[PDB]
Amino acid sequence: TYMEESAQSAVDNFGLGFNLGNTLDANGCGTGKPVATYETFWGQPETTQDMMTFLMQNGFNAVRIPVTWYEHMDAEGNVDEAWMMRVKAIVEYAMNAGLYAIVNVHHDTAAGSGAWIKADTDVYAATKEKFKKLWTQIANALADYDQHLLFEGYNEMLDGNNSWDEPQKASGYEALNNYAQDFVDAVRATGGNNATRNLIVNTYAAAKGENVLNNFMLPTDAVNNHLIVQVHSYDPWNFFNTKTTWDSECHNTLTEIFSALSKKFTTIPYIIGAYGTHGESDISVSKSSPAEKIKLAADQAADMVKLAKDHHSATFYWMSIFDGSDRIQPQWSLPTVVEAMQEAYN
Ligand SMILES: OC[C@H]1O[C@H](O)[C@H](O)[C@@H](O)[C@@H]1O[C@@H]1O[C@H](CO[C@H]2OC[C@@H](O)[C@H](O)[C@H]2O)[C@@H](O[C@@H]2O[C@H](CO[C@H]3OC[C@@H](O)[C@H](O)[C@H]3O)[C@@H](O[C@@H]3O[C@H](CO[C@H]4OC[C@@H](O)[C@H](O)[C@H]4O)[C@@H](O)[C@H](O)[C@H]3O)[C@H](O)[C@H]2O)[C@H](O)[C@H]1O
Repeated sequence: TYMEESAQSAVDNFGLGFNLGNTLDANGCGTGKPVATYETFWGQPETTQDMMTFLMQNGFNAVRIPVTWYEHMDAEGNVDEAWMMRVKAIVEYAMNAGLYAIVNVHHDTAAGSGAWIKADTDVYAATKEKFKKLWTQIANALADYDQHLLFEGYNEMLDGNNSWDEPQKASGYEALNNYAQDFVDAVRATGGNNATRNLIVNTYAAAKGENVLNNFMLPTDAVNNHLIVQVHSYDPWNFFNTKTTWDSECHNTLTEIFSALSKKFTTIPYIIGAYGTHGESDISVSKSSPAEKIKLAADQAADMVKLAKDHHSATFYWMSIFDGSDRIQPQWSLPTVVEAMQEAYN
Protein backbone atom coordinates (compact mmCIF):
# COMPACT_ATOMS: atom_id res chain seq x y z
CA THR A 1 0.00 0.00 0.00
CA TYR A 2 0.99 3.64 -0.41
CA MET A 3 2.61 5.54 2.46
CA GLU A 4 3.33 9.20 1.68
CA GLU A 5 6.97 10.10 2.29
CA SER A 6 8.81 13.43 2.02
CA ALA A 7 11.50 14.03 -0.59
CA GLN A 8 14.21 14.36 2.08
CA SER A 9 13.16 11.13 3.76
CA ALA A 10 13.31 9.28 0.44
CA VAL A 11 16.82 10.63 -0.21
CA ASP A 12 17.88 9.70 3.33
CA ASN A 13 16.63 6.15 2.71
CA PHE A 14 18.26 5.71 -0.73
CA GLY A 15 21.52 4.66 0.94
CA LEU A 16 24.00 3.41 -1.64
CA GLY A 17 22.54 3.72 -5.14
CA PHE A 18 23.35 2.10 -8.50
CA ASN A 19 22.67 3.03 -12.15
CA LEU A 20 21.40 0.21 -14.40
CA GLY A 21 23.13 2.05 -17.26
CA ASN A 22 23.45 1.17 -20.96
CA THR A 23 20.41 -1.03 -20.51
CA LEU A 24 16.94 0.39 -21.15
CA ASP A 25 18.76 3.60 -22.06
CA ALA A 26 20.54 1.80 -24.90
CA ASN A 27 19.40 3.03 -28.32
CA GLY A 28 20.27 3.34 -32.01
CA CYS A 29 19.25 -0.05 -33.39
CA GLY A 30 16.14 1.47 -34.96
CA THR A 31 12.38 1.19 -34.51
CA GLY A 32 10.21 -1.93 -34.52
CA LYS A 33 12.76 -4.28 -32.94
CA PRO A 34 12.16 -6.86 -30.18
CA VAL A 35 12.44 -5.51 -26.63
CA ALA A 36 15.51 -7.64 -25.87
CA THR A 37 17.30 -6.20 -28.90
CA TYR A 38 17.23 -2.73 -27.34
CA GLU A 39 17.99 -3.92 -23.82
CA THR A 40 21.13 -5.80 -24.90
CA PHE A 41 22.13 -3.46 -27.72
CA TRP A 42 24.99 -1.90 -25.71
CA GLY A 43 26.47 -5.08 -24.24
CA GLN A 44 24.46 -5.54 -21.03
CA PRO A 45 22.50 -8.74 -20.29
CA GLU A 46 18.71 -8.71 -19.97
CA THR A 47 17.82 -7.55 -16.46
CA THR A 48 16.64 -10.17 -13.96
CA GLN A 49 14.97 -10.29 -10.55
CA ASP A 50 18.21 -11.81 -9.22
CA MET A 51 20.08 -8.59 -10.07
CA MET A 52 17.78 -6.35 -7.99
CA THR A 53 17.77 -8.82 -5.12
CA PHE A 54 21.57 -8.95 -5.28
CA LEU A 55 21.77 -5.18 -4.82
CA MET A 56 19.54 -5.29 -1.75
CA GLN A 57 21.40 -8.27 -0.28
CA ASN A 58 24.70 -6.42 -0.72
CA GLY A 59 24.13 -3.08 0.97
CA PHE A 60 22.44 -1.01 -1.74
CA ASN A 61 18.98 0.51 -1.28
CA ALA A 62 18.21 2.38 -4.51
CA VAL A 63 18.50 1.75 -8.24
CA ARG A 64 18.25 4.27 -11.05
CA ILE A 65 16.72 2.79 -14.22
CA PRO A 66 17.63 5.00 -17.20
CA VAL A 67 15.16 4.68 -20.08
CA THR A 68 15.43 6.00 -23.62
CA TRP A 69 12.00 6.30 -25.23
CA TYR A 70 12.17 7.78 -28.75
CA GLU A 71 12.62 4.49 -30.69
CA HIS A 72 9.56 3.14 -28.88
CA MET A 73 7.22 6.01 -29.76
CA ASP A 74 5.11 6.18 -32.92
CA ALA A 75 4.42 9.31 -34.96
CA GLU A 76 1.72 10.41 -32.53
CA GLY A 77 3.91 9.91 -29.46
CA ASN A 78 2.32 6.67 -28.25
CA VAL A 79 4.70 4.33 -26.42
CA ASP A 80 4.91 0.71 -27.58
CA GLU A 81 3.07 -1.44 -25.03
CA ALA A 82 5.73 -4.16 -24.85
CA TRP A 83 8.38 -1.53 -24.10
CA MET A 84 6.33 0.15 -21.38
CA MET A 85 5.52 -3.21 -19.83
CA ARG A 86 9.21 -4.17 -19.82
CA VAL A 87 9.99 -0.94 -17.95
CA LYS A 88 7.19 -1.86 -15.54
CA ALA A 89 8.60 -5.40 -15.22
CA ILE A 90 12.03 -4.15 -14.16
CA VAL A 91 10.48 -1.68 -11.72
CA GLU A 92 8.59 -4.65 -10.28
CA TYR A 93 11.88 -6.57 -9.79
CA ALA A 94 13.14 -3.59 -7.81
CA MET A 95 9.99 -3.19 -5.70
CA ASN A 96 10.07 -6.91 -4.87
CA ALA A 97 13.67 -6.62 -3.72
CA GLY A 98 12.79 -3.71 -1.44
CA LEU A 99 14.75 -1.12 -3.42
CA TYR A 100 13.85 2.45 -4.21
CA ALA A 101 13.68 2.85 -7.99
CA ILE A 102 14.00 5.81 -10.32
CA VAL A 103 12.61 5.80 -13.85
CA ASN A 104 13.62 8.62 -16.18
CA VAL A 105 13.73 9.93 -19.73
CA HIS A 106 17.38 9.46 -20.70
CA HIS A 107 19.01 9.69 -24.16
CA ASP A 108 15.95 11.52 -25.42
CA THR A 109 18.13 14.32 -24.03
CA ALA A 110 21.71 15.48 -24.73
CA ALA A 111 24.28 15.14 -27.46
CA GLY A 112 23.43 11.87 -29.17
CA SER A 113 21.46 11.21 -32.33
CA GLY A 114 17.74 10.93 -31.68
CA ALA A 115 17.69 13.34 -28.74
CA TRP A 116 14.60 15.53 -29.10
CA ILE A 117 14.26 17.26 -25.73
CA LYS A 118 16.48 20.36 -25.77
CA ALA A 119 16.90 23.55 -23.73
CA ASP A 120 16.01 25.62 -26.79
CA THR A 121 13.11 28.01 -27.43
CA ASP A 122 12.03 26.51 -30.76
CA VAL A 123 12.45 22.89 -29.64
CA TYR A 124 10.50 23.35 -26.41
CA ALA A 125 7.62 24.94 -28.33
CA ALA A 126 7.60 22.07 -30.83
CA THR A 127 8.00 19.22 -28.32
CA LYS A 128 6.24 20.40 -25.16
CA GLU A 129 2.99 18.50 -25.73
CA LYS A 130 4.85 15.40 -26.94
CA PHE A 131 6.84 15.51 -23.70
CA LYS A 132 3.74 15.89 -21.54
CA LYS A 133 2.02 13.09 -23.46
CA LEU A 134 5.02 10.83 -22.81
CA TRP A 135 5.01 11.50 -19.07
CA THR A 136 1.24 11.07 -18.88
CA GLN A 137 1.67 7.59 -20.39
CA ILE A 138 4.57 6.68 -18.09
CA ALA A 139 2.81 8.00 -14.99
CA ASN A 140 -0.37 6.10 -15.84
CA ALA A 141 1.43 2.81 -16.57
CA LEU A 142 3.45 2.95 -13.35
CA ALA A 143 0.73 4.63 -11.29
CA ASP A 144 0.07 1.67 -8.98
CA TYR A 145 3.58 1.46 -7.50
CA ASP A 146 4.03 3.02 -4.07
CA GLN A 147 6.40 5.69 -2.79
CA HIS A 148 9.50 3.56 -3.43
CA LEU A 149 9.16 4.44 -7.12
CA LEU A 150 10.20 7.94 -8.22
CA PHE A 151 9.97 9.62 -11.63
CA GLU A 152 12.81 11.73 -13.06
CA GLY A 153 11.69 14.15 -15.79
CA TYR A 154 14.78 14.27 -18.02
CA ASN A 155 18.45 13.24 -17.85
CA GLU A 156 20.93 15.74 -19.29
CA MET A 157 19.08 18.41 -21.24
CA LEU A 158 21.36 20.54 -23.44
CA ASP A 159 20.83 23.51 -25.76
CA GLY A 160 20.71 23.34 -29.56
CA ASN A 161 24.50 23.17 -29.78
CA ASN A 162 24.70 20.38 -27.20
CA SER A 163 26.61 22.66 -24.84
CA TRP A 164 27.82 20.70 -21.83
CA ASP A 165 28.16 22.32 -18.39
CA GLU A 166 26.26 25.52 -19.27
CA PRO A 167 23.95 26.86 -22.03
CA GLN A 168 25.25 29.42 -24.51
CA LYS A 169 22.08 31.50 -24.16
CA ALA A 170 19.96 32.36 -21.09
CA SER A 171 16.84 31.30 -23.02
CA GLY A 172 18.17 27.78 -22.47
CA TYR A 173 17.36 28.12 -18.78
CA GLU A 174 13.80 29.23 -19.62
CA ALA A 175 13.24 26.15 -21.76
CA LEU A 176 14.57 23.83 -19.06
CA ASN A 177 12.47 25.39 -16.31
CA ASN A 178 9.43 25.16 -18.57
CA TYR A 179 10.00 21.45 -19.33
CA ALA A 180 10.49 20.85 -15.61
CA GLN A 181 7.12 22.42 -14.79
CA ASP A 182 5.42 20.53 -17.61
CA PHE A 183 6.83 17.30 -16.19
CA VAL A 184 5.49 17.96 -12.71
CA ASP A 185 2.13 19.12 -14.07
CA ALA A 186 1.63 16.06 -16.31
CA VAL A 187 2.49 13.52 -13.61
CA ARG A 188 0.37 15.17 -10.89
CA ALA A 189 -2.63 15.40 -13.22
CA THR A 190 -2.85 11.60 -13.37
CA GLY A 191 -3.72 11.58 -9.66
CA GLY A 192 -3.75 8.46 -7.50
CA ASN A 193 -0.30 7.74 -6.05
CA ASN A 194 1.12 10.20 -8.58
CA ALA A 195 -0.53 13.02 -6.64
CA THR A 196 2.13 12.78 -3.93
CA ARG A 197 4.86 10.69 -5.57
CA ASN A 198 8.36 12.06 -5.08
CA LEU A 199 9.62 13.48 -8.37
CA ILE A 200 13.10 14.44 -9.54
CA VAL A 201 14.06 17.44 -11.65
CA ASN A 202 17.53 17.88 -13.10
CA THR A 203 19.57 21.03 -13.66
CA TYR A 204 20.83 22.06 -17.09
CA ALA A 205 23.12 19.25 -18.29
CA ALA A 206 22.75 17.92 -14.73
CA ALA A 207 25.60 20.38 -14.14
CA LYS A 208 26.51 22.09 -10.86
CA GLY A 209 28.16 25.42 -11.66
CA GLU A 210 27.25 28.87 -10.36
CA ASN A 211 25.19 30.03 -13.35
CA VAL A 212 23.33 26.73 -13.78
CA LEU A 213 22.26 26.66 -10.12
CA ASN A 214 21.37 30.37 -9.97
CA ASN A 215 19.18 30.09 -13.06
CA PHE A 216 17.51 26.83 -12.04
CA MET A 217 13.88 27.27 -10.99
CA LEU A 218 12.17 24.49 -9.08
CA PRO A 219 8.67 23.83 -10.47
CA THR A 220 5.61 24.86 -8.47
CA ASP A 221 3.88 21.90 -6.83
CA ALA A 222 0.46 21.85 -5.18
CA VAL A 223 1.79 19.41 -2.57
CA ASN A 224 4.66 19.95 -0.12
CA ASN A 225 8.14 18.45 -0.09
CA HIS A 226 7.80 15.94 -2.91
CA LEU A 227 10.47 17.30 -5.27
CA ILE A 228 14.17 16.39 -5.50
CA VAL A 229 16.88 18.09 -7.61
CA GLN A 230 19.46 15.95 -9.44
CA VAL A 231 22.98 16.66 -10.71
CA HIS A 232 25.77 14.45 -12.03
CA SER A 233 29.51 14.40 -11.33
CA TYR A 234 32.66 13.04 -12.91
CA ASP A 235 34.75 15.69 -11.14
CA PRO A 236 37.49 16.65 -11.42
CA TRP A 237 37.04 16.16 -15.16
CA ASN A 238 39.35 13.46 -16.54
CA PHE A 239 40.92 12.72 -13.14
CA PHE A 240 41.06 9.03 -14.08
CA ASN A 241 43.57 9.88 -16.79
CA THR A 242 45.55 12.72 -15.19
CA LYS A 243 45.84 11.61 -11.56
CA THR A 244 47.71 8.74 -9.93
CA THR A 245 45.83 9.10 -6.64
CA TRP A 246 42.64 10.68 -5.33
CA ASP A 247 44.60 13.66 -4.05
CA SER A 248 43.83 16.79 -2.07
CA GLU A 249 42.82 18.62 -5.24
CA CYS A 250 40.34 15.86 -6.06
CA HIS A 251 39.05 15.88 -2.49
CA ASN A 252 38.76 19.67 -2.20
CA THR A 253 37.03 19.81 -5.57
CA LEU A 254 34.30 17.42 -4.39
CA THR A 255 34.00 19.21 -1.03
CA GLU A 256 33.47 22.52 -2.83
CA ILE A 257 30.81 21.01 -5.08
CA PHE A 258 28.73 19.70 -2.18
CA SER A 259 29.19 23.00 -0.37
CA ALA A 260 27.84 24.86 -3.39
CA LEU A 261 24.85 22.52 -3.71
CA SER A 262 23.93 22.64 -0.01
CA LYS A 263 24.24 26.44 0.00
CA LYS A 264 21.93 26.64 -3.01
CA PHE A 265 19.35 24.03 -2.00
CA THR A 266 18.45 24.83 1.59
CA THR A 267 14.90 23.49 1.77
CA ILE A 268 14.91 20.73 -0.85
CA PRO A 269 17.14 17.66 -1.07
CA TYR A 270 19.52 17.00 -3.94
CA ILE A 271 21.11 13.78 -5.19
CA ILE A 272 24.20 12.85 -7.18
CA GLY A 273 22.32 10.77 -9.72
CA ALA A 274 25.34 9.55 -11.65
CA TYR A 275 29.05 9.55 -10.86
CA GLY A 276 32.17 7.60 -11.74
CA THR A 277 35.61 7.63 -13.33
CA HIS A 278 34.37 8.24 -16.89
CA GLY A 279 36.58 10.85 -18.54
CA GLU A 280 38.06 11.81 -21.90
CA SER A 281 36.81 9.54 -24.70
CA ASP A 282 34.70 7.94 -21.94
CA ILE A 283 37.70 6.01 -20.65
CA SER A 284 36.64 4.43 -17.37
CA VAL A 285 37.81 1.91 -14.77
CA SER A 286 37.26 -1.84 -15.18
CA LYS A 287 38.46 -5.02 -13.44
CA SER A 288 41.38 -5.12 -15.88
CA SER A 289 42.57 -1.68 -14.78
CA PRO A 290 45.82 -1.50 -12.76
CA ALA A 291 45.41 -1.74 -8.96
CA GLU A 292 46.38 1.92 -8.57
CA LYS A 293 43.59 2.90 -10.97
CA ILE A 294 41.07 0.69 -9.17
CA LYS A 295 42.24 2.31 -5.93
CA LEU A 296 41.65 5.68 -7.58
CA ALA A 297 38.09 4.61 -8.37
CA ALA A 298 37.56 3.29 -4.84
CA ASP A 299 38.81 6.50 -3.23
CA GLN A 300 36.53 8.62 -5.42
CA ALA A 301 33.52 6.51 -4.50
CA ALA A 302 34.42 6.46 -0.81
CA ASP A 303 34.70 10.25 -0.77
CA MET A 304 31.53 10.76 -2.85
CA VAL A 305 29.47 8.55 -0.52
CA LYS A 306 30.71 10.11 2.72
CA LEU A 307 30.33 13.71 1.55
CA ALA A 308 26.81 12.93 0.32
CA LYS A 309 25.85 11.43 3.69
CA ASP A 310 27.32 14.49 5.46
CA HIS A 311 25.24 16.76 3.22
CA HIS A 312 21.96 14.83 3.55
CA SER A 313 22.24 13.70 -0.06
CA ALA A 314 22.49 10.37 -1.90
CA THR A 315 24.55 8.90 -4.73
CA PHE A 316 24.08 6.50 -7.64
CA TYR A 317 27.15 4.82 -9.12
CA TRP A 318 27.33 4.93 -12.92
CA MET A 319 27.64 1.31 -14.06
CA SER A 320 31.23 0.23 -13.39
CA ILE A 321 30.80 -1.63 -10.08
CA PHE A 322 28.19 -4.04 -11.46
CA ASP A 323 28.63 -4.53 -15.18
CA GLY A 324 28.00 -6.82 -18.14
CA SER A 325 28.38 -10.55 -17.52
CA ASP A 326 28.96 -9.92 -13.81
CA ARG A 327 25.27 -8.99 -13.56
CA ILE A 328 24.40 -12.57 -14.57
CA GLN A 329 26.28 -14.40 -11.81
CA PRO A 330 25.42 -11.97 -10.08
CA GLN A 331 28.63 -10.57 -8.57
CA TRP A 332 30.38 -7.24 -8.18
CA SER A 333 32.70 -6.20 -11.00
CA LEU A 334 34.68 -4.04 -8.58
CA PRO A 335 34.52 -5.53 -5.06
CA THR A 336 37.15 -3.19 -3.59
CA VAL A 337 35.30 -0.12 -4.85
CA VAL A 338 32.04 -1.42 -3.38
CA GLU A 339 33.75 -2.33 -0.11
CA ALA A 340 35.12 1.22 0.04
CA MET A 341 31.59 2.55 -0.54
CA GLN A 342 30.06 0.32 2.11
CA GLU A 343 32.69 1.23 4.69
CA ALA A 344 32.28 4.94 3.92
CA TYR A 345 28.49 4.77 4.25
CA ASN A 346 28.34 2.64 7.40
O1 LIG B 1 29.69 9.16 -19.86
C1 LIG B 1 29.25 8.45 -18.69
C2 LIG B 1 27.77 8.75 -18.45
O2 LIG B 1 27.59 10.16 -18.25
C3 LIG B 1 26.23 10.51 -17.91
O3 LIG B 1 25.85 9.96 -16.64
C4 LIG B 1 25.28 10.05 -18.99
O4 LIG B 1 23.93 10.31 -18.57
C5 LIG B 1 25.47 8.56 -19.24
O5 LIG B 1 24.56 8.13 -20.26
C6 LIG B 1 26.92 8.31 -19.65
O6 LIG B 1 27.13 6.91 -19.89
C7 LIG B 1 27.70 6.66 -21.18
O7 LIG B 1 26.74 6.84 -22.22
C8 LIG B 1 27.33 6.59 -23.51
C9 LIG B 1 26.33 6.97 -24.61
O8 LIG B 1 26.43 8.39 -24.80
C10 LIG B 1 25.88 8.75 -26.08
O9 LIG B 1 24.49 9.18 -25.95
C11 LIG B 1 24.39 10.35 -25.10
C12 LIG B 1 25.17 11.52 -25.72
O10 LIG B 1 25.07 12.69 -24.88
C13 LIG B 1 26.63 11.12 -25.84
O11 LIG B 1 27.38 12.18 -26.46
C14 LIG B 1 26.71 9.88 -26.71
O12 LIG B 1 28.09 9.48 -26.81
C15 LIG B 1 27.75 5.12 -23.62
O13 LIG B 1 28.35 4.92 -24.89
C16 LIG B 1 27.80 3.76 -25.54
O14 LIG B 1 28.52 2.61 -25.14
C17 LIG B 1 27.99 1.42 -25.72
C18 LIG B 1 28.72 0.21 -25.13
O15 LIG B 1 30.13 0.46 -25.15
C19 LIG B 1 30.80 -0.39 -24.20
O16 LIG B 1 30.72 -1.77 -24.58
C20 LIG B 1 31.31 -1.99 -25.89
C21 LIG B 1 32.78 -1.60 -25.87
O17 LIG B 1 33.36 -1.76 -27.17
C22 LIG B 1 32.90 -0.15 -25.47
O18 LIG B 1 34.28 0.21 -25.41
C23 LIG B 1 32.26 0.02 -24.11
O19 LIG B 1 32.35 1.39 -23.73
C24 LIG B 1 28.16 1.46 -27.23
O20 LIG B 1 27.56 0.24 -27.70
C25 LIG B 1 27.90 -0.15 -29.03
O21 LIG B 1 27.00 0.46 -29.95
C26 LIG B 1 27.19 0.04 -31.31
C27 LIG B 1 26.17 0.81 -32.14
O22 LIG B 1 26.48 2.20 -32.00
C28 LIG B 1 25.59 2.99 -32.79
O23 LIG B 1 24.34 3.25 -32.11
C29 LIG B 1 24.59 3.85 -30.82
C30 LIG B 1 25.29 5.20 -31.00
O24 LIG B 1 25.59 5.75 -29.71
C31 LIG B 1 26.59 5.00 -31.77
O25 LIG B 1 27.20 6.28 -32.03
C32 LIG B 1 26.29 4.31 -33.09
O26 LIG B 1 27.52 4.05 -33.77
C33 LIG B 1 26.95 -1.45 -31.41
O27 LIG B 1 27.09 -1.87 -32.77
C34 LIG B 1 27.98 -2.15 -30.55
O28 LIG B 1 27.78 -3.57 -30.63
C35 LIG B 1 27.81 -1.68 -29.11
O29 LIG B 1 28.85 -2.26 -28.30
C36 LIG B 1 27.43 2.71 -27.75
O30 LIG B 1 27.63 2.90 -29.17
C37 LIG B 1 27.95 3.94 -27.03
O31 LIG B 1 27.20 5.08 -27.46
C38 LIG B 1 28.79 4.88 -22.53
O32 LIG B 1 29.24 3.51 -22.54
C39 LIG B 1 28.20 5.22 -21.18
O33 LIG B 1 29.21 5.08 -20.18
